[PDB]
Amino acid sequence: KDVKKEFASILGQLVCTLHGMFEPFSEHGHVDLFCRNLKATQLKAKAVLGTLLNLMEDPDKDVRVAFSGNIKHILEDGFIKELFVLRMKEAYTHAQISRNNELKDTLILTTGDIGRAAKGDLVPFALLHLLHCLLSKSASVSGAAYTEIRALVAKLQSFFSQYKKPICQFLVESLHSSQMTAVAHQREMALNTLSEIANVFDFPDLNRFLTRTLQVLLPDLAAKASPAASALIRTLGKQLNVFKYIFSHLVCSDFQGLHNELLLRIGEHYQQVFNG
Amino acid sequence: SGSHEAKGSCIEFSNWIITRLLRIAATPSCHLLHKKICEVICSLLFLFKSKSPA
Amino acid sequence: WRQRSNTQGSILINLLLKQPLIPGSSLSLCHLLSSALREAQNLAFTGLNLVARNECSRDGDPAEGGRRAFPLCQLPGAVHFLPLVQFFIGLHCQALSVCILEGFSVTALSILQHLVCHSGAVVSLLLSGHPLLKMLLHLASVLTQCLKVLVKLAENTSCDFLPRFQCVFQVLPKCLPSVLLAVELSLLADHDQLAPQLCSHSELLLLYMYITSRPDRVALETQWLQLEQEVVWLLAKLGVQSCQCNVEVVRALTVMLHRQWLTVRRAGGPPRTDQQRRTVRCLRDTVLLLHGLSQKDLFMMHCVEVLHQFDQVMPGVSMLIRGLPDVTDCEEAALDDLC
Repeated sequence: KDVKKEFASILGQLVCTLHGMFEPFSEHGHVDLFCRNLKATQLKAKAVLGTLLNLMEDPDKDVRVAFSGNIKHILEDGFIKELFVLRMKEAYTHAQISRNNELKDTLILTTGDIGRAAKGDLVPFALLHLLHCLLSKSASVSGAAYTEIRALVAKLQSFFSQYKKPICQFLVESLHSSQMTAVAHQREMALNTLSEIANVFDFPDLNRFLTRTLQVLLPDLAAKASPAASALIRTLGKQLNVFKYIFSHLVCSDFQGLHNELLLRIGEHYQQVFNG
Repeated sequence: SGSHEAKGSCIEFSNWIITRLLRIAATPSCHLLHKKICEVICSLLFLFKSKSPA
Repeated sequence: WRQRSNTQGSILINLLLKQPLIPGSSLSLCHLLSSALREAQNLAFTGLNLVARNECSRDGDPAEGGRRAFPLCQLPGAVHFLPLVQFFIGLHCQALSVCILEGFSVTALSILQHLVCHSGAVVSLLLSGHPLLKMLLHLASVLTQCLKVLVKLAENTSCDFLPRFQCVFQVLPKCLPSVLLAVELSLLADHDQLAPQLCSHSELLLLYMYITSRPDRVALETQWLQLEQEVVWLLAKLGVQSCQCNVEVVRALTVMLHRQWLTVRRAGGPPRTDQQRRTVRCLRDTVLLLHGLSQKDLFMMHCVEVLHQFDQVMPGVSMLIRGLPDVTDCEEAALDDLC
């Protein structure tokens, strides 16, 4: 119906458990509120995050940047996970709609916070944020994403190995962008870029980091590619230079003895893939 | 300015300007004038710094 | 000056005298003095204390021209202290229980630095060779401290004569945390004049790699700023003088740069913390450093390969610089040029 910020201070909780139900710090030199740091005092009863995003929207500005640092502290399943995932997609779209470098920077800061503290579902969202950062013209926002990558290292290449199929999926999103793009020369530039992405990982320049492991991703990527990026990749491969059990596994998703030796999709999907 | 010979000529010009500046600096009594002179001097100092800190 | 100036030097003698003197060393220096010549040196030290009592040394060595800015006091009897220092050079001679003197010797060097403050002439006597100081040049952290005392001596030394002192050190390699403090050399750049050719190298860059390394465990922000100040001194030295190694020093600077401004942005605060204030000064220096890089060139192309990482730190830094008190317009103009 009605210092109100102070009221939030009056019940800020802190310590192991909240005490949500039911003024001077002990350290010397503060005149206000005598010396009373202590404040007089786990009910089951995502919705809040949209309101918090609205607060950032309503001129949060530097305070919104402060909120983003707070959000990393705030970060420290099911519908609740789904609502967060929907919000992350909405935020990336909002940043593109805003077309504002500072808004992009706040998103990049959120991405860096996500990299330090990412749930596996959150990490997929963070990779989407990283793709948005590549979409973003900020560049500095890309650097903030790099800081998140350092948190993932807490070694970008090691984080990519941890990412496994999810790291491959981010490459697949990059491959899909390549398929939309296609020049063959541009694909060759993209292949150099792929070595550069490997350099950011620090796992060399593709090559041993890519190669056969890249080829297993390429099998699955090629079926999606329908030539296009796979055709561009072949042109890039021709610029770069001059047994696909995984492609059989991708199709599933001593005859083929290598496929038999590791038929993980046959060994786990069974069903139609075993029939294939 | 970019030419070394031009830079040497500029330094000599600066010394002549400084001699005029010193007469301005006592200013009879000009407490406001001295502060105004200092702000202009700082920009010139930044330019001298720009060719080299040295 | 006279006696009142003399007391301050005497107090420095007292600090060695004070239990455990200065730095908690057991020796009182007079206690450290406690062979026959060494006993005579101890007698000389008491006489030097007597010289301190007279205050005759103060208001001495009056002309300030050439050496140590405003003139050092005569510190007469500094040489008698120096004879004790020569005795200190004699102690631990076999190495150059075991090396017991080293700790006393470092204390003697710290006393020597106070003595160097005490006499401009005494610094001249060491330059003549003194001879023990030359022996010290011929021969750990205390040694780094001794080099720092030599650096104070260099500030005392007159121009050109100081260049001769730089010539006196046997090797640049011999000159090559506490080592980091020794790096924070810089004094020679401060003693601008001759030795510019010595500053020019053959391939410095390794030191820049060490700055990139942040090897010292403390990794103090002030310590990093001191390394930055040493880099700034190197930048000043380059201007006095008139590459890929410069880019490598830039690469060490960039690793500091990404933290710089972005760390300030994370703080979102005026830099009340002394390290934070030092960072703000460093950010102004970095804008000045960018102007220096622009003056160098070519230089930009070497900068470009690592430039994209530097730029992401730089855009935040440029906003941070306009706000910062430490940041200055001439450094800012280089930042505007980057913009």
